[PDB]
Amino acid sequence: VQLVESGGGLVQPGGSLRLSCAASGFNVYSSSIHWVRQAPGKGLEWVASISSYYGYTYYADSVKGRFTISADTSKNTAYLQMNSLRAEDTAVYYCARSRQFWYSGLDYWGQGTLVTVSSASTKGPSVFPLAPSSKSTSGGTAALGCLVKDYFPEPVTVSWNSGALTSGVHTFPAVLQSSGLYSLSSVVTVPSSQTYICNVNHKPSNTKVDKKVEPK
Amino acid sequence: RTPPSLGPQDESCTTASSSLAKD
Amino acid sequence: GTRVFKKASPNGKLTVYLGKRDFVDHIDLVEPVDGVVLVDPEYLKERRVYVTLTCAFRYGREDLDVLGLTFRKDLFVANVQSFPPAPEDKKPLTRLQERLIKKLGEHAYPFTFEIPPNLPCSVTLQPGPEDTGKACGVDYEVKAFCAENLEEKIHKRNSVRLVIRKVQYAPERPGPQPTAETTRQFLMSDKPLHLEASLDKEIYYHGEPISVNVHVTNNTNKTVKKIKISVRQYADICLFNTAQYKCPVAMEEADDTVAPSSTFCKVYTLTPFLANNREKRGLALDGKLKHEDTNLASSTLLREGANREILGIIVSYKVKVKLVVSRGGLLGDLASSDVAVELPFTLMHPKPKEEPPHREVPE
Amino acid sequence: SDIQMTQSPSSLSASVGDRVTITCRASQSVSSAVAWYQQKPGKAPKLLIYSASSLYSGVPSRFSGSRSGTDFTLTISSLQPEDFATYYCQQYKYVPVTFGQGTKVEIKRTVAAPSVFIFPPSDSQLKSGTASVVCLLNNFYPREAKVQWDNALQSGNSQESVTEQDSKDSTYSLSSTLTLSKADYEKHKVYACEVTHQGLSSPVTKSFNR
Repeated sequence: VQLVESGGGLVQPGGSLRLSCAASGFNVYSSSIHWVRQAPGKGLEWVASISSYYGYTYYADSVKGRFTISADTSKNTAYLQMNSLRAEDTAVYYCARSRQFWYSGLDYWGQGTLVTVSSASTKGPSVFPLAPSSKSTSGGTAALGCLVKDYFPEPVTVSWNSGALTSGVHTFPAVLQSSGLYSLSSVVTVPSSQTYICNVNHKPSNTKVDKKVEPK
Repeated sequence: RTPPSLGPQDESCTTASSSLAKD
Repeated sequence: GTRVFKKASPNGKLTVYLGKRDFVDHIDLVEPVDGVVLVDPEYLKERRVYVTLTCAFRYGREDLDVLGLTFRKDLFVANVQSFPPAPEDKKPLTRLQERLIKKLGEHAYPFTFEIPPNLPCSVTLQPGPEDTGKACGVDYEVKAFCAENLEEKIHKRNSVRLVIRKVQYAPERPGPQPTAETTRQFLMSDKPLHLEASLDKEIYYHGEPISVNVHVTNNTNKTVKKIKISVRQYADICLFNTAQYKCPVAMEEADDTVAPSSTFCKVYTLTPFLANNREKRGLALDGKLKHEDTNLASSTLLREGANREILGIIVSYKVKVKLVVSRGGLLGDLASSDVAVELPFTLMHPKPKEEPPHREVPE
Repeated sequence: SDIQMTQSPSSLSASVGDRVTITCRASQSVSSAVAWYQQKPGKAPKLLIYSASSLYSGVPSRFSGSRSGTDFTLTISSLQPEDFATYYCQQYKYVPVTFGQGTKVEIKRTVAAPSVFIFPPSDSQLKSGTASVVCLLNNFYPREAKVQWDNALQSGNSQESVTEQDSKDSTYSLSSTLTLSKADYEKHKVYACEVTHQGLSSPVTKSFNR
């Protein structure tokens, strides 16, 4: 059984977006459906609930007048219409299923979809290397990496050797500068050997930047 | 005579719970 | 097993304790109603405390313009003198009662009620907007009051009233698969119009879709212009006389057509739910504790036996499939050529693990 | 008048096999409508306990909940590797349902030594107009640390970024990227970083001169 969410992206402040959550494998008139929002590193906020059996919808006070939850029970999907979007409303929006008779916690969650709200411009990343030296080596192991800087809005996957480096690798949680852009770092241990480039598939700008780490 | 009743039941909870120790 | 329910009389002089508010009617044994009543002699002055359990029918009078006004005709009343304990009576306690008096001391007196089977289950009839009083239907209530004798008028402040529910859940083993067929022969052919239908299973849960396999074989001159599938709530009601209604709670009207000398097979899926049935005042619903929403009433399970015309509201469900047959023929449209069949099924909640709440997530 | 579900402690460290208790207090009575959820980072929350003491179908029997009035506790009896995550309580008696802040449940490890490296900024970058020097801390435990970057002082420019606990060896890793404008990078080429950890009280500063 699956809750699979859709329709998350970047939009400017005061704009609008609609999230779709295609359920699969249970009966919408015996399950009430919810939207739960996770600000990055800040925990869980319930935003809205719909119950088709009874015809009722419920809203987080912080969200009345701007968000509308709705269901199309033939297509087996629920919708969250999001209007007048503050930067605050940035979060991962989870679709979550509950049991109509009777509510016993949220027993199934969707893998989430990312909603970003800012007056930025979807800059792609800039990729720079992190060349090893005597100062990057200890114990026969030397450490190399890539710096992925100044991108928008949300994700960057970063593989090494296109998938051929498994161990010793650390791709760090992104940080954001006062400039409003993200930056991110990814390192790896390939001791004293040779090694490959980093595959940096930034996804929103449709850019694949691949930079070979050349020591030193 | 069939006894009458008037007006709605109270919206606030009139019924509470208490603890009971397991044996 | 850590929490118990409690309610106090307004002057705090009486306090009823229970382990639960829903008591299950497994058709041969409905589980007993056991609790205690806590008498405070710092305010007690009344010389005797009784506990009565009542099963009652509640209705408004049709010809009255008095909103919120209802009446409560009794169907089953038990009486138990709880204070003081009358000898020529030694009953053992339940573990529930045992722990309660360990918690409260000898001022808590037990009361045990046995619901006889073949009594109606808690059922509420859907109010319309012209209904602002207590929910009509069949409700259970334990009452505790203090008075001198059972003749004496008792006082509201010296009493405490507590709504409970008698309920049933789905059986373990589903029935045989629901199947139905009819064969209609007209005047001058003898070649039949045959209707066969089936449900995918015998037991459904609330909110759950229902798939009806229809198979029609027209060997006649006539043509069916539409097929109508509907889930119907049957309610049998008996207080001083009997009443019956048949109310569709879900319905599909397909424009499928079956030509002469044709066959036809389609599956149809309906799903009963309350949201598109709010206008149907008097539609039966599962027992309301106070005023919260409840589902379309679950099927009543009876002990197979002679029709004892059970008091209360007896709920059942059937799918109906009707074919709407053209009226050419030598009889004009003076008579109907329609052909229909009905498929019974069972609509209930599954046996739970945790008891059901009073409200669900209140606002 | 929303219900605040104050979870405690904010974070706690323990090692495999131990018994652990997280607790959640409720601004007022929520009867027993409390749930407990496990969430491993980057993944959707998962349900453990509803109705305050009922194990969710599929959950290992090593999880238990219980209630004492407004105080609600989840406990794991025999901690295990599968069980290292964050944990939220939830009250669902009243709209809106409200979760707790979370309690981080990390592995207790034998202290490990931070392998510290420094990465001067690429020539492909100061061409672009800003500099970024990256101090790396690798495969170490416990995760608290302080990186101190004309070799006197600076602040307001660094931004650290840590990772989660590595699956197998329970070690953390950390990065600190001091940012600078190409203009400033060329004046006072006297910067380095100083690392302060349990695994060594004697700091190990790697340095670069430019």
